Amino acid sequence: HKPLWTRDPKDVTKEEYAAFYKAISNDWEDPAATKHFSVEGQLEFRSIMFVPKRAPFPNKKRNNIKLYVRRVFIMDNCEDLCPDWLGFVKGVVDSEDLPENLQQNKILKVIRKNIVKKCLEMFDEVAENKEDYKQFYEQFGKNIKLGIHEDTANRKKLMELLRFYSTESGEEMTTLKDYVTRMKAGQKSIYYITGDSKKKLETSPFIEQARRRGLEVLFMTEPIDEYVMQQVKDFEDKKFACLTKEGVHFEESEEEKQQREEEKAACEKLCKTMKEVLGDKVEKVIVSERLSTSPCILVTSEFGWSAHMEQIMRNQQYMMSKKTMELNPRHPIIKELRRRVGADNDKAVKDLVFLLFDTSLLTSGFQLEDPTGYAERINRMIKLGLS
Amino acid sequence: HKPLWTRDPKDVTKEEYAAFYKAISNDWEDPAATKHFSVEGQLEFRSIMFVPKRAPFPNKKRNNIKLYVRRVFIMDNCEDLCPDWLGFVKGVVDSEDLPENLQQNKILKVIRKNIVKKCLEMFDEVAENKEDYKQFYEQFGKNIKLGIHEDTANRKKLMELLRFYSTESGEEMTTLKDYVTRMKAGQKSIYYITGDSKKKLETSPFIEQARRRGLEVLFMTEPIDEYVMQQVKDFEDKKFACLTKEGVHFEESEEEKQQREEEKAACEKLCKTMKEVLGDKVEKVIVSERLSTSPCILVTSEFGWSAHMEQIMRNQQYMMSKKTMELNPRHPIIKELRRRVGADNDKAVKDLVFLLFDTSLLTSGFQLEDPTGYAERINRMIKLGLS
Amino acid sequence: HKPLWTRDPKDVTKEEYAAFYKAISNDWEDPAATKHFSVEGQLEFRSIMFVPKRAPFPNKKRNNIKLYVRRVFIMDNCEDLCPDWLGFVKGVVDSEDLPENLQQNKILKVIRKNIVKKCLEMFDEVAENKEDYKQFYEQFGKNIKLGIHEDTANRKKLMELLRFYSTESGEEMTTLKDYVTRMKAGQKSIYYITGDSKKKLETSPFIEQARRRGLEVLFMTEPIDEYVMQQVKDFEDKKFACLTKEGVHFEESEEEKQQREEEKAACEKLCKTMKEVLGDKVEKVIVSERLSTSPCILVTSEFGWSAHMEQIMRNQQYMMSKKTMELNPRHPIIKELRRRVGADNDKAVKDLVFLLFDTSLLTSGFQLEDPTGYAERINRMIKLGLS
Amino acid sequence: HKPLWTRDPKDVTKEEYAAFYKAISNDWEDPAATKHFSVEGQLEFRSIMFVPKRAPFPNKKRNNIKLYVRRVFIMDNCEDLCPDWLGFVKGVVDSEDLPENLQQNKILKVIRKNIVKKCLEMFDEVAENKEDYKQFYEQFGKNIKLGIHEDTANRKKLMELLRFYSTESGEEMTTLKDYVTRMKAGQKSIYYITGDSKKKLETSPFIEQARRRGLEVLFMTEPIDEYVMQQVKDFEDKKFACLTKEGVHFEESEEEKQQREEEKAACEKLCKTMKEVLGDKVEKVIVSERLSTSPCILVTSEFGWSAHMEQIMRNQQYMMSKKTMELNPRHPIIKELRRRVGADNDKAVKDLVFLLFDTSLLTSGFQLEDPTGYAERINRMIKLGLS
Amino acid sequence: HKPLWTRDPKDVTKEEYAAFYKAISNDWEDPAATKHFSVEGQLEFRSIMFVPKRAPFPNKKRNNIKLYVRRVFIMDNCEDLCPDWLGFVKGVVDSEDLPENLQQNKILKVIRKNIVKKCLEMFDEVAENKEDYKQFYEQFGKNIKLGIHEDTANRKKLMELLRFYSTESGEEMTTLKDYVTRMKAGQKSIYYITGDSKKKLETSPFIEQARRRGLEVLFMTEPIDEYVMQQVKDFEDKKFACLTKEGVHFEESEEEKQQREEEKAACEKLCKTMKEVLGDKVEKVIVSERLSTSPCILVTSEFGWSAHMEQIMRNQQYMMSKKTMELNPRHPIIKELRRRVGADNDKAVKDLVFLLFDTSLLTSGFQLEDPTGYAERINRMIKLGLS
Repeated sequence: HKPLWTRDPKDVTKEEYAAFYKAISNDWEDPAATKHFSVEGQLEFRSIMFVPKRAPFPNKKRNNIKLYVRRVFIMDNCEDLCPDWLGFVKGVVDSEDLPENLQQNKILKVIRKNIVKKCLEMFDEVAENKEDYKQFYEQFGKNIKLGIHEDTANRKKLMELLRFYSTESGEEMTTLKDYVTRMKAGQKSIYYITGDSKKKLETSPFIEQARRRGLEVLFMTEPIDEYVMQQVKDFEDKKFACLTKEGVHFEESEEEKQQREEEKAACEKLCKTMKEVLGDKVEKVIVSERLSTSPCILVTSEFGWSAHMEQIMRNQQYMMSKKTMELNPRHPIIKELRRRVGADNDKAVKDLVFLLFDTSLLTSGFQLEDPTGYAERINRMIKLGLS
Repeated sequence: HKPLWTRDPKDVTKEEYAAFYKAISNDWEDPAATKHFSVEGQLEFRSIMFVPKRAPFPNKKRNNIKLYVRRVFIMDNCEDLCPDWLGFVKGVVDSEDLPENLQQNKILKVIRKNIVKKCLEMFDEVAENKEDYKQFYEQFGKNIKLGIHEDTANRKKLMELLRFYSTESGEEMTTLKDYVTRMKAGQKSIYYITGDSKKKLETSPFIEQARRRGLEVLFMTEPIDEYVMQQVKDFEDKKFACLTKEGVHFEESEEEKQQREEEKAACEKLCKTMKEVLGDKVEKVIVSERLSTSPCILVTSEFGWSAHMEQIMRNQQYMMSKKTMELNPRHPIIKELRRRVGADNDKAVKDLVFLLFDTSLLTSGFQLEDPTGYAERINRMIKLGLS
Repeated sequence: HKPLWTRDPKDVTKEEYAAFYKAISNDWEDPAATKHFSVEGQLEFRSIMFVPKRAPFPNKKRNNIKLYVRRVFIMDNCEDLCPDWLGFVKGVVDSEDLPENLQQNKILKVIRKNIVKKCLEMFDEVAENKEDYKQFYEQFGKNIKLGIHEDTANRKKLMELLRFYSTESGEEMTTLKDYVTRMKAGQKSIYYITGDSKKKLETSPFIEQARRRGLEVLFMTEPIDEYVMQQVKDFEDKKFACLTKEGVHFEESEEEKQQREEEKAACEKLCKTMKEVLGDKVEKVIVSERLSTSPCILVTSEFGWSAHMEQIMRNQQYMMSKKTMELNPRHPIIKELRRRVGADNDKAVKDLVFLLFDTSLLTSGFQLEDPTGYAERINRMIKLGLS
Repeated sequence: HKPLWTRDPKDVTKEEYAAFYKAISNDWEDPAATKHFSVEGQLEFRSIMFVPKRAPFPNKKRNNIKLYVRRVFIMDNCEDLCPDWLGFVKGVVDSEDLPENLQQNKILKVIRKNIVKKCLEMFDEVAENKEDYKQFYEQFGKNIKLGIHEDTANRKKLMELLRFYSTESGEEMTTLKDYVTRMKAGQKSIYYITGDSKKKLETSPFIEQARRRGLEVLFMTEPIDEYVMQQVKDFEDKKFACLTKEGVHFEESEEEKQQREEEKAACEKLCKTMKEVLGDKVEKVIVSERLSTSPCILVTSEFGWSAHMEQIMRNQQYMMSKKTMELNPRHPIIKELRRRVGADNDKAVKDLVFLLFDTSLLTSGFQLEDPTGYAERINRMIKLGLS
Repeated sequence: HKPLWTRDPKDVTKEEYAAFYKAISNDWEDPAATKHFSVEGQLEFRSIMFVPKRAPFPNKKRNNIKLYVRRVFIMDNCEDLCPDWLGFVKGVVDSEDLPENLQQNKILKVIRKNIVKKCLEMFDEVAENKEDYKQFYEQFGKNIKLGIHEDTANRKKLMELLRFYSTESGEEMTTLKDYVTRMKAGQKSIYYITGDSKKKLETSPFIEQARRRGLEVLFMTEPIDEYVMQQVKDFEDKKFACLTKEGVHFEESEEEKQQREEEKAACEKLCKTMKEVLGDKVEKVIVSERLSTSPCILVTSEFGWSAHMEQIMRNQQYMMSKKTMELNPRHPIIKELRRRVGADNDKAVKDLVFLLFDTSLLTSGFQLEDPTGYAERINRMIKLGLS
């Protein structure tokens, strides 16, 4: 009898792989996936890598990979074998030629490179089955995203393992490749928004005009998505564009251009009034091109933290964005304010402006610092309606 | 030269205590407080305990207390010396008679008892100076509260170390003893509410009628306060009463009783309508006795999780309370709804009810699951006012 | 394939339980007993607990119980799962809802409570078979007794697991329940004595009059029994009474009362002489009611350490009892001394008194500090007999 | 500034040594003794060794000696530096030429050899002051004795560090050298006995005839003395002779020889009777040459465990000795038995024999298995005397 | 089911031994050899020891042997069970009577003694098969040699496990016993040389005259052989003699004696000249008796480091030998120099002497410090030949 990793992978049964996985870990479930491989040439080694069904839980070095040299056990703690983001993989390495400090490092690097390559290969194998991938990605999506934040070397492969709900995907997640395949002729950006939940993101005001124009928007639901989007600027030559931020332009018709410029001018006074009324609470007030059904939204700066990122941070300094209010120039409420300002009906305008602002915090993904102050405006607004 | 703990405490200087504290810990600051004591009689030992200026940060046993027997070092890991909630204290114990398993346990218990006693004594010494206590309590308030949750033996002493802002304390915290001293003649309960911040709690709708009646309310701002209030039912013979919960009654005049009963009946139809309109979203709708200026609030059940507790949990099962809506029968909005229901003006009532409900979530300390749905009602309500 | 603990216990074979026990411990023997259970409701978890056939052997936390959350391994070191006295149990816990510090503690407590409950259930199952219990109790009797010394919550169940030889049990141990069933009509106390061995205890002078009266006496042979008897005052409403101590009275007839009082008075002079002769070596000399065949014994104080406890301590301060000498007023030797004192034949009385004292140390469970001094009296006593 | 060990020892003050001792250990007392030395030639190193005032308290290697190579810290765990019995010494080693496995071992051995040499030198320095040695030896006597049990290389030096009370030393301990100086002309053996305490040993029956003859006897009071006396047969060419064992002869006159032989024959019948009466309880009964004042003793075999050793073992197989009874042929009791046997007055002889036997257990350093059986004989013996 | 070690060894299958070996180690290969034994008498224990197929790889104690007492696991770290040189053996010990410090040490020693005995027995069993031994010895030859360097107690058995190529063994290794069997009538020494490789040693100049005389020479190829030969002076009463050192004499005929003495005198002038020419580079120049075909060699001192040992050390002080040049008095080159010196053709002699010296460094197992200086002499020597 001989170690399992030294056998021909076509001769090992699923049950043998499973029992060996259990022997080398604390898991009592069968592994979700297995990759048994060998590397020949400059370096020679053999290896079995496993993906568990479930994601695993200071002074402790990571011990997911047992190290053997020429079939002799060395240690279970060799961190250099495997990057932190792959820490969930359990396996063995048996190296024929590990041996003074730098020769060893070169060998460890080459081994790491190949382990990553083969793990990526394995995840791509899992992805052939939709249901299996769904379950892998629920457990290890965070890990792939971590890999993107640091393993610039495998960017494309890692990016292709990502999944996201979108405005076009329905009750299933889509891939970035398929998002790109569905892109319209002159579409330059891949649009996304971040937030707490799909339910909330799918009724988001930020995507109103994108929907009408046929621009698919990706929903990014995970705290980590925020950091990934800081490091990653594009994919298959298309830029990411966040629809909760300044700096996002839709592709416009020459006719559309003029329509927007004409609407901008008509709202200049209203914009300036709302700014003056709101003081330091916003950086500015401008005419939106993102809204259809909503009167206004609060948008974050191009380079700073988003609303969603901000509240992840408050819950858990010079990076948090000032807010920009954007107005729907076609919305009835906005139209009425423009006229009441055009004739400034001045008292009521203030109340209305703060009410729109405070409500925009709620819809734009911010918390209200002062809910009873806000309640007071709601109550006054209701009193009006009632009599 | 001899160990510092074996000297007469009246002969040791602050600088000697400080250098010894630094030698036995990783802190490079002077300790905030020092307690050097000895126990005689059944057991004999000597000890120096220190409180640090700042609160300290799986397989590791706690090592805040070095153990010596007859001046000989034994271990730094003897957990039995000191309960977990005192883990922040650094010190030494030198026992003359530690020695087979049970004789040792008895001795360890008696030593623990005395360490707790003397640490409590020390905190009470720190409390003589307001500014020093302010700083101790900011760091170790959590620890005292933890002690209350488990050290039933020292309840009173621990309870007397607590501090809270209240409706009467101003920009300073008060004690429970002083709260009790300020209590009105027939006052039975110690009133409190929990929440995110003092700023928010001081404008809370839950305390409107308590203020008018001269009932002081304590503001409890810390996640842990929630658990303390589960274990602790009273203090100096007065019950705690949470003003965000059902089951709280103010002491009433016979005249006040009748006034409330008469107001209850007049709102029965409105209450039943609002229930029918709201369906499963509330357990019931009733007439409040807590409100003065606000139209309504959402209150939690007597035995279940509070609003504040709930959102600590969502962020971090059969314990989360159903909500009860309470109405201010004297509030203009409520009066108008009563009449519009008394004559049911039926369409608009629904909108108004959900609007009041959703706003109550905001003021009663809950999150909105659906902010764009809520925005839609706000917008419709505004449209009414504008025309 | 799935973890064994997640299967229906009625479907797992003894061999499966055995192999799993071996996989999670260092034992290569089958477990003596197995308890596979689940808890539903507030908390949900599943668990397998094992009792080994043999009792197992500073910086090391106890690792008898592996912890899993939702089938994912967490740690093997979670001490909160299981009290120290159950440290011999090997098992796994798989919790569906372990998750910030206090919510976790509550869950850990509830889990501990249930583990203790189910282990106690298991020991009670083992007890259905006499031979199996005999073997369990030989290994883990010390553990049950430790549990009694600290787990006040499970007093009755733990007390019912105890076994002791008694004056009525023969070559088998009895239970406390059966002792109580055999108690005479007006019997108030459960009588016991402690000592080195059954052989020695069954010929003990302390039980002479108890035997004649039909009062069963329990023999307590283990060092730990001493501590258990300090904490535990009674069982099924009957007090424990130590027959090696002062403070023990048999239930007497009105006729028996008078007989004892009359015998007391007749021995007052002898008692006072023996005291005067013995000086500080005893607290007092009194007439016994415990003796039948022996002339005298040494008895320990009601609240202090017993003879047996004392010698456990010397071998391994203000707790060790002064001795009280009790005399058999009907014994020939005592009768002769009473007359020789009544007429004080004064020289020989001294020798006789110390001889009785030193011999009483031997029979009452004390060591002789001065065996050659004692030999000298024996030799002088022999010389008399020989001529 | 430079490491203290690299300074000239004549230039370092007691206070510098003390502070450095405290820095490298957990002791807060000044060291009792200091040895700062260097080795030159084949190997070069420097070292400071300390003896603490008090004796210090599985996976942990011993860390009493810090290791430096060329002033660079290596480890504190190098066990090879210092034998286990010197584990109480705290110090540093700074080696100029530690560097593949065997060259290092040679160097470690030579270093160990020199450390032992210099520690032995230091203990011999402490011994110049009687009071200081008294205190060292109370703490570390066990260590020197351990060294003798294994460090055959330093036998003489270690043997000269030993101290013992003796029949001639008074309230002070003596040395082996001085014992040898006091030996009589033709004295071949160094006599000793072992036991619980000096008080008991000084009234021991085993030494009665040794006292009269002017043979000094050493009192060995410590459990470890038993093992030392197993390994060590002699000192300065004189054998050790245990006076509690068979195989010990005093030097006799030709006249003394005949006297003993004549007494042997006269007691042959008594000896054989006592054997027959005692059965398996003794190996034999013989005439003693050790007794003067006592009638008899129990002696242990030449090669087996002594009485004292036996009871150390029972408290904590084929090594425990059968007992031999030796009789004082000149003792009145023995004389009377000889005559009563010479005429066998047969009933009473049995009682007397067992009484002498059981009493001999007490004086010869054994426990009584059956104290109430023994009490019964005492009582019967007393009854005789009383009438 | 019961632990494997408690079964009768004749009843356990190879597969059971293999699976148990894998369970207790990190090896996934079957063990190379197994020894399952028990010891009865004074001590009682049972044990299984394994030899792995391959040799295994600071704060870590050695854990090759699991310790059980009465079937209960104690620790895997008990170093006292097994000497460091046997550290490669994996096994279990189950002791019936391990239990205060010294009784335990005695038991541990006796256990160690028996483990070594049985491991030695096992290696001797492996040696029955040539191919199996070849493979064992390639892995663990270093270990046996380490054992010889320290386990003086098992010298003969360990020495018999050694294997070496020799001038007579061919492509196979021989044993020391067989070397001794092949020794000539009056042969006193066992001859050896050390060096880098068999290939190099078999063409060594040091063995030229030994071959002609029929004296077998052992080739010692391993760094450790150097240390073994320092500690071990002989085997089956024959001394080891190193042929690279001074102090080695062949057994000579009376006729051979005279022949050598006559050749010595004739070369005295040449020897003295070469010394004068070479200065401090050699200790002396003498006539060799070891050479046949070579003109000269460099030999090391009797007590110091050899050439091979020296270069092990340089690569990895007062121990490194000065060199002695020995000349072949019958070699043509030496003859010509003798005549050119006899007539001193003085210029060329110097060049020739250094050339012979530098070349001798190469053949005698030393490195050249100055290869371009040496190249210059080679070039000048070539220039002569070419013209």
